[PDB]
Amino acid sequence: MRECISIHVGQAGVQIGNACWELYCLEHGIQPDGQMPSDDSFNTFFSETGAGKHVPRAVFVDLEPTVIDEVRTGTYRQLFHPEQLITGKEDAANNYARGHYTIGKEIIDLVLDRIRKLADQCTGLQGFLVFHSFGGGTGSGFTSLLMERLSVDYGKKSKLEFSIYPAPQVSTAVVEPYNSILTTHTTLEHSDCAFMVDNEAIYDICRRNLDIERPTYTNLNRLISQIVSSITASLRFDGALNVDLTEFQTNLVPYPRIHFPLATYAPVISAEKAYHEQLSVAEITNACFEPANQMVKCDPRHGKYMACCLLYRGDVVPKDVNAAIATIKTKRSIQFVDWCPTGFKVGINYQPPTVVPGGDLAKVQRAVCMLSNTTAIAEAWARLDHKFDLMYAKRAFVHWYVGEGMEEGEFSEAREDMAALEKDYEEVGV
Amino acid sequence: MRECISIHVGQAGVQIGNACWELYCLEHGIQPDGQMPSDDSFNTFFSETGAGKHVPRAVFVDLEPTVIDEVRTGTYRQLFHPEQLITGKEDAANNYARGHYTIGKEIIDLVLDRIRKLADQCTGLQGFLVFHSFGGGTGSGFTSLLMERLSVDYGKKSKLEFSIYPAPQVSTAVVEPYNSILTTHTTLEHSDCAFMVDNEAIYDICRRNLDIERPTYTNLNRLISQIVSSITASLRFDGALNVDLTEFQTNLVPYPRIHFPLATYAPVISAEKAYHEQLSVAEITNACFEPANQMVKCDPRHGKYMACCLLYRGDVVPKDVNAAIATIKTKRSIQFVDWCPTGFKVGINYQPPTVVPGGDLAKVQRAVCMLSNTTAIAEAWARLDHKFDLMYAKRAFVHWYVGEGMEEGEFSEAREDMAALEKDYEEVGV
Amino acid sequence: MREIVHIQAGQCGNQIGAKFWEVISDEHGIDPTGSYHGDSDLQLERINVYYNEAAGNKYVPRAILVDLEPGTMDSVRSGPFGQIFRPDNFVFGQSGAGNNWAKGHYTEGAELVDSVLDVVRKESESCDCLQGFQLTHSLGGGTGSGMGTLLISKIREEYPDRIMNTFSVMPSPKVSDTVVEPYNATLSVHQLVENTDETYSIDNEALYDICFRTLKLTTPTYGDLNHLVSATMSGVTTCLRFPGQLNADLRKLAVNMVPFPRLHFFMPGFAPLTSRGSQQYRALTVPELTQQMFDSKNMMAACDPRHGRYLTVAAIFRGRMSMKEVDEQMLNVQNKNSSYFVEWIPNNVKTAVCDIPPRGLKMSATFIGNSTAIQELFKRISEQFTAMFRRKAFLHWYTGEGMDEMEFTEAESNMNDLVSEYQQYQ
Amino acid sequence: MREIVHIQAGQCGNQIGAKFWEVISDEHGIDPTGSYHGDSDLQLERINVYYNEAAGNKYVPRAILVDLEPGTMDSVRSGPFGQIFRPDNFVFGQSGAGNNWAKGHYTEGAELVDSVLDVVRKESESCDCLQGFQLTHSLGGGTGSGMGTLLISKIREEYPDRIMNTFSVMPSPKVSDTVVEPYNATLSVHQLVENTDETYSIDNEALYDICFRTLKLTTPTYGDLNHLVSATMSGVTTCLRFPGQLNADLRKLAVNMVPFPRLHFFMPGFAPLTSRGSQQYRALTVPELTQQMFDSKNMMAACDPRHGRYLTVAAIFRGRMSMKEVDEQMLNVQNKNSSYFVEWIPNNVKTAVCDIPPRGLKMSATFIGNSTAIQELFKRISEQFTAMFRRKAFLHWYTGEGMDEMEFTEAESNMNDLVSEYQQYQ
Ligand SMILES: CC(=O)O[C@H]1C(=O)[C@@]2(C)[C@H]([C@H](OC(=O)c3ccccc3)[C@]3(O)C[C@H](OC(=O)[C@H](O)[C@@H](NC(=O)c4ccccc4)c4ccccc4)C(C)=C1C3(C)C)[C@]1(OC(C)=O)CO[C@@H]1C[C@@H]2O
Ligand SMILES: CC(=O)O[C@H]1C(=O)[C@@]2(C)[C@H]([C@H](OC(=O)c3ccccc3)[C@]3(O)C[C@H](OC(=O)[C@H](O)[C@@H](NC(=O)c4ccccc4)c4ccccc4)C(C)=C1C3(C)C)[C@]1(OC(C)=O)CO[C@@H]1C[C@@H]2O
Ligand SMILES: Nc1nc2c(ncn2[C@@H]2O[C@H](COP(=O)(O)OP(=O)(O)OP(=O)(O)O)[C@@H](O)[C@H]2O)c(=O)[nH]1
Ligand SMILES: Nc1nc2c(ncn2[C@@H]2O[C@H](COP(=O)(O)OP(=O)(O)OP(=O)(O)O)[C@@H](O)[C@H]2O)c(=O)[nH]1
Ligand SMILES: Nc1nc2c(ncn2[C@@H]2O[C@H](COP(=O)(O)OP(=O)(O)O)[C@@H](O)[C@H]2O)c(=O)[nH]1
Ligand SMILES: Nc1nc2c(ncn2[C@@H]2O[C@H](COP(=O)(O)OP(=O)(O)O)[C@@H](O)[C@H]2O)c(=O)[nH]1
Ligand SMILES: [Mg+2]
Ligand SMILES: [Mg+2]
Repeated sequence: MRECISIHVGQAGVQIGNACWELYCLEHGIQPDGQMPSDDSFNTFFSETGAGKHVPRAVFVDLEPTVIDEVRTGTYRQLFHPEQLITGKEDAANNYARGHYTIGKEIIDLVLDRIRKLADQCTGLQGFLVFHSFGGGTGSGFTSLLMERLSVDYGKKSKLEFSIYPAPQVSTAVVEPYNSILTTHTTLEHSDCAFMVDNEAIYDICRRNLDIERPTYTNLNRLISQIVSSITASLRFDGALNVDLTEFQTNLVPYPRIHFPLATYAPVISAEKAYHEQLSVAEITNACFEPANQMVKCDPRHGKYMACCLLYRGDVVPKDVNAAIATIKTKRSIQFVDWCPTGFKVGINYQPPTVVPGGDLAKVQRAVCMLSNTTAIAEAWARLDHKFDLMYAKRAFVHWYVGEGMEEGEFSEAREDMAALEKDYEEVGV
Repeated sequence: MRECISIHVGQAGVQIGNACWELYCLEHGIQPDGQMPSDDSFNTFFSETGAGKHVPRAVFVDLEPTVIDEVRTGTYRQLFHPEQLITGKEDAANNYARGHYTIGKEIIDLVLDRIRKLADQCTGLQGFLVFHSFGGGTGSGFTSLLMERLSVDYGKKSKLEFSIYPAPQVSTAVVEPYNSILTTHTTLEHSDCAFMVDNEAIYDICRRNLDIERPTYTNLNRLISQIVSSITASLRFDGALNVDLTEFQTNLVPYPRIHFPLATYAPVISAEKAYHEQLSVAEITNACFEPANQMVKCDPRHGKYMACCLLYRGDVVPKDVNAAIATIKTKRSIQFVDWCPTGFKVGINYQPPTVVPGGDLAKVQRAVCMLSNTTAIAEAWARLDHKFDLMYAKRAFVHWYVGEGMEEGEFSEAREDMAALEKDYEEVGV
Repeated sequence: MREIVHIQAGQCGNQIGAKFWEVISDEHGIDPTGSYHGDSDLQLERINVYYNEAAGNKYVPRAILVDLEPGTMDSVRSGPFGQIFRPDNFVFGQSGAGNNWAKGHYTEGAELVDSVLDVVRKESESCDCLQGFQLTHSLGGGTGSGMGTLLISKIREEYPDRIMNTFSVMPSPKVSDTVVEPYNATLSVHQLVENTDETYSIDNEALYDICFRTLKLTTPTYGDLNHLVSATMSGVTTCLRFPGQLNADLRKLAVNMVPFPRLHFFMPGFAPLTSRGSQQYRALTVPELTQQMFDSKNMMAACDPRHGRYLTVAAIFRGRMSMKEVDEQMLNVQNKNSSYFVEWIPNNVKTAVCDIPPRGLKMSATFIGNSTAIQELFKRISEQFTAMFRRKAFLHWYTGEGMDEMEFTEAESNMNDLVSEYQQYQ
Repeated sequence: MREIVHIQAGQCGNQIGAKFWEVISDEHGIDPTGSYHGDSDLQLERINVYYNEAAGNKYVPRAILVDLEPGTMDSVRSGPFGQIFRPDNFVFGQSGAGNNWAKGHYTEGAELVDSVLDVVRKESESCDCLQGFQLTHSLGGGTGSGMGTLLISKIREEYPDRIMNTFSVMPSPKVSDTVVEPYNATLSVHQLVENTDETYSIDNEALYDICFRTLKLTTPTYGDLNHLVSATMSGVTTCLRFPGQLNADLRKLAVNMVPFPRLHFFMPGFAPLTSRGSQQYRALTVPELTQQMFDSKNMMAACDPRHGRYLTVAAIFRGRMSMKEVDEQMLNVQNKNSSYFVEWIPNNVKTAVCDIPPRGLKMSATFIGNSTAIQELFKRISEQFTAMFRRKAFLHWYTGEGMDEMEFTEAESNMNDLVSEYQQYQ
């Protein structure tokens, strides 16, 4: 009961997955061979076979072999079922249309057959946890092919989606704006709560809080997994105020399309800093309202908040939480909408945050993940549609998308649908 | 494969041949009896029989016995096949018409039968190397009878031709201008690249560079063979830039009739001088653009260059060659045509120049043969047609040519066709 | 799994190719006998990208070797790695190309291409999933320029959706060994602009400038130039042979690199490069790897990128390095040099990062630049062609092979059309 | 192989001939018996040019000996080399020519020529390839002048394409032994100008001038004059008997030497020549060999070449020598003496170079000059003829043999026509 099917797509989604499953195995005490030495706390994330082997409720999908062949060879080769690590032959080439129309069109009915064989083991499936890059060809095009199928096949089930989204300055591709804009139909129509994350924001959090001068991606993926462990903690553990995955959405989402919250986590801190400050509930609650800790490069003070889910975990008590959010309501720099006088959903879970033993991040008695619907996020969209406009005015790479079976008009129809989302997040702030 | 049939005509061609075959035997390590003590490097010039005897791909033709009976008696009597040393009974008397119409008319079908029996042993025949005097009766008249037959019998095959041509002052005959002018149809219509050489120019090169005050012909023929060994070296040996015998012509010849290049070789030097200078690639490259080293008495500065083939051999490296020809392009005294901005074909072969052990010429690590299409050579023609005009205005020896079956009008028709060649080499310089 | 078929044409293409097979055999840990002798499983994991597996665990490279003369086959077969190649994949004539493009395309190689193409089929049918064709040649002379572009045309017609990826050594005015290179090159660029998906434009003048002003080699040979070319050939395929933090297939390069279909002529480069007497004083770190990689001195075509703007650059890094540090430096470069990148593309740099640096390096970068300055290479070739063609000089050698003055006029027309399209975006 | 048939007529022709056979037998190393006794293979390589090979390795000279008296046959047959000749080749009458050209041509030799000509056939049919006829005679007296020119006419009609080459001792005013030499010579020059291909004009006045002012002989005999003639006879055929750097057949001489058909009257010479008391102080080198060879004192006709211009000169050198040095000296001569050569021929000197110098010399040159000054020999003969003929003196001796005054008028007419053709080009 309370199962989640976790679907990891492209290189970004698979490598965040290889950090998520590194965490969940430590947090439930499962060995990297899937065995458990010595309560059903693992049941959300792992199916148990009669040998005493816990097999993860996850699908890994990539259109090329390289990243999943590394999962099939590294320390987790014995964790996963061998046919739910799914590879094609041909890379999607950072082209949405290869992911959606031409290459991913061959693998999709093998992917959905594995998701069906997972869902048929779930006794009370709670939702999908979908992990991807907005800038990738597999990330945008295959996730958008998959979600369209899952939204007719599992129409009632909540689809939570964790997206690495293009930055203000940092970028890895020229066509990252095209793939991201083409994805905006997926998140609007075939998703229920979409967590945008930014590489440049997490790099700055790493520089300021973790004292690490030059991080890899493995440093980011240990922060993106710490957030999903904190979202799902109420599904897995005992708490004072456990939050259901639909209870979460009923407080986060004010209007059907207004489901793009920010997320942040506290305390992100180096183990050397964590001795010299006390890290009380009020300190870590106030840390979530700093621009310095937002994992998208936009300023929350240029918006209004609509709703917050303060998802506390570890040694946290409801007194201290009420006393903390009363100070957040006292501060005039943190502005809410006139129509949400309640503001805060609170969850409080008794399980401390798990340290990954190779990690940059301290042992702490308390953490909070704050997931936060705010008008400010529209600036991250108003950044990227201005990158799209400069290139599409020249038609600057469009022949590679048209050459792989896409209609040219889908670029106009995607920039149009993004302007209607960027309108809605401005329209509710009044 | 890569065979050449070498045809030596009259006294000059046979005696240059007796220096060429002296050289090729040393260079490939073949004894004067045709045996080889201890790679197919010899294959261009020698057929190999099952006894381990290497027999040269050559025909020697003379209308009188004296010079070839000396080849049949000297140290090379055992080298050649006895029926490819071909003699008539009767001298051509320095009369073109005896060579072409009256005496050589009897030997021609025996000469072509030997050339056929050589060509039928060639697996991939590259061309003909034809050696002769322009001033001789056999040299002009028999070569022009032979070439007319070879140009219908072997029409595709390249016919390279090495001509001893009459000098400004030095001469051995009164009728040398008549025989040379009558030959100009042969070189224009039935030849593909014609290397004019001059006895008076090589005598001056011998006086200045070799320190030999009074040379014989054996001193000249060891320089004329050193040039053909350098032309053919890329056919016989490994190199950094090997030049094919048609690759050579595609760079030398800008227009079908414009195939009369100069040639020069460096370092021509005495063994006593060669210790006191270093003879670098740049020194020997610059030596080829001195009027002092041209083997026809004409001044290259009174012309424009069209194309050069710098055929380097021995210890030469492509760096040093590029650095050398950049200085030749820097010098304004060396003038090229406006329509050849590339100027230089380069060949670089790994085999050092072979010293003939009785020779006047030094051991050197490096040589270059520069073969060079230039407008200047038209002065060597404008010298000799002025010698023809003085005699033909009086009809000064014409009764000996008319008496042996020639049409009188062929003298007018040959002086006419020479004026059309001397027009073409002036016409392209603009 | 993403097999490449490699093809070598003429002397230059077989020489940069026969050095390339020594470089990637060192990477994959393959002995000159074809046996594996490497350290690591990662060397073996993608050995199929370039080699067929054979009996006794011998690995045979998927090279086709093409020439119109036997002498370069004889020089390769006898060479440092010559025994590694399949005897059937040496396809050759007897009489050469004469440095004539029309001998390559219409006569001597038109006879031979039926014997080449049916070997390219045996290799491509042995592939599990072919990604593309990797052709090494020169644009001067006749074999690489005229037979290699005949062969590109035949393979393009037969495999229209696979990547056609060519490494193309091409003429320059101050380092030329041949009279008719402007003709041969102009007739060849007319085939590359239509058929290839990528063409990597390489120059002996720029390869000598790296040897003299960076490596400080006193006497650089063609063997030293072939080593600079083959380092970048090994560089661009790295992400389909080794694991990485950002993987980029040759197609993931093309989609990012080629804004408009015909603008696919790239200027490659490599880092680190040092003299052997100064490797002791450098720090190999990504900022220093970057400052060399974007230096006008480091790039392997004579076009100074300060005479144009980049459309796209791709920096394919190799080694253990930070993604923040790589993303920082590729930002700092195009903001501090913003006058040298086109402002209608909002990020001009693609990045890729492989976990496995070249044997004996801690880090490497292979650079690919698409720049409007590449017009200066096609402009100078066209200006040399024009002087020879305005007086029909040397054209009996081409028209004697059945070619027309109309084909020369149409090739130089298409050359100026390619120049005009790069100049348009400058 | 290029056989010569040699013919001797009258006392002078048999005396210069019988000395010539002693000279060429010394060269070819043949004993007075007819047996070979020489040093060298080169002596035996071309023995066929002048001899028939016969049983016991005896070599019989291809000479026909003709006279109208027995007494010169008796003097030759008994002489130093007399036993070498074939007994059948001595063809002779009994009653002499009386110093009468008409006895030679119409009576005494007209009887005998049927017995001569049928021996010239046996020798010419025994040849492998005949190149020509080499006839020795005198133009004074009756046998050589009148029978020898009858025989030239008969051999010319029978062998029209072979070289007819004559050595012709001929009259002069200050050294004459006979009253009617002007008549005999004028009747004989009329046959030489039409029939011969070359005629070498020799004079006893010039042969005595060489003996007195060069050789410093106190009492020169006809045996000493015959030795000077026969050195130049051996000289001009050298290149068909021995190897050389430049070979010249008698036909290769004629084609270069004879500009207009009838201008074939040559003035021979020889070098070195010294007194036996001064050979110790000379250097024989080519420049000194040249400065003597072109000296007006060295030539064997009384005509000073400073009274005309050369049409052609041929210098047939023998010995080991430089071609630069020979070509230098034959240039320097005709540029420093340019007023003595015709300026409508741009090079007046033919050269030839044999590798084998005469026995006991290190070098030799035989000189042949075709000069407009030869008119002075035909002019003086015609001026002597004219004085005798204007009064019909001695003509009953010729008209008694059936001759006409019309034949005298026609001969002196043709003499002045030959003089006028040499004077025309002066
Ligand atoms: C101790 C040390 O640092 O040694 C270096 C070295 O001194 C330098 C100078 C090397 C050296 O490079 C050269 O000598 C060279 C000469 C002419 C042209 C090109 C290179 C080196 O030979 C080259 C060699 O590189 C390799 O071995 C790579 O794996 C390379 N493959 C080959 O060079 C190779 C050679 C022979 C046979 C097979 C392969 C490679 C490059 C790209 C992609 C894959 C592989 C290296 C690191 C070094 C030495 C040995 C001195 C350099 O080359 C590379 C590619 O790193 C030249 O500048 C760099 C910087 C290095 O510091
Ligand atoms: C030591 C030395 O130098 O002896 C010479 C000599 O002293 C000189 C004076 C010789 C001598 O000549 C005479 O005495 C002579 C007398 C009258 C007429 C002509 C010659 C010599 O007898 C002549 C003789 O020549 C030959 O033997 C040639 O081969 C010659 N044949 C004959 O003379 C001969 C004599 C007898 C029987 C057979 C042949 C020859 C010439 C041309 C072509 C072929 C062969 C030579 C060199 C010399 C002596 C011996 C002193 C000279 O003759 C020649 C042709 O070289 C006369 O001036 C030259 C210069 C020589 O120096
Ligand atoms: N944090 C993090 N970001 C990543 C990681 N891998 C990739 N990214 C980001 O993903 C974006 C590019 O997406 P790709 O990695 O090319 O996505 P993909 O689905 O594999 O794309 P295709 O190769 O075309 O199929 C860039 O903006 C990267 O910064 C990772 O492991 N962690
Ligand atoms: N370098 C050189 N030049 C030579 C040689 N032999 C002859 N010559 C030149 O050849 C030219 C004359 O040509 P001939 O030797 O008479 O040619 P040929 O073909 O034998 O003439 P014929 O006897 O008429 O058949 C002259 O200008 C000579 O200088 C030789 O061995 N070497
Ligand atoms: N880098 C490199 N360049 C070469 C090599 N050999 C020749 N070249 C140069 O590039 C050009 C190549 O032409 P080539 O390959 O010889 O013509 P082809 O054989 O007819 O195709 C030559 O003119 C040389 O300047 C080599 O080994 N390496
Ligand atoms: N050189 C030379 N001249 C001779 C000889 N005998 C005679 N002469 C001269 O030349 C002339 C030749 O005439 P000759 O031969 O006697 O007349 P033929 O016998 O009737 O032909 C004579 O008058 C002599 O002056 C000789 O042995 N040698
Ligand atoms: Mg991907
Ligand atoms: Mg000859």
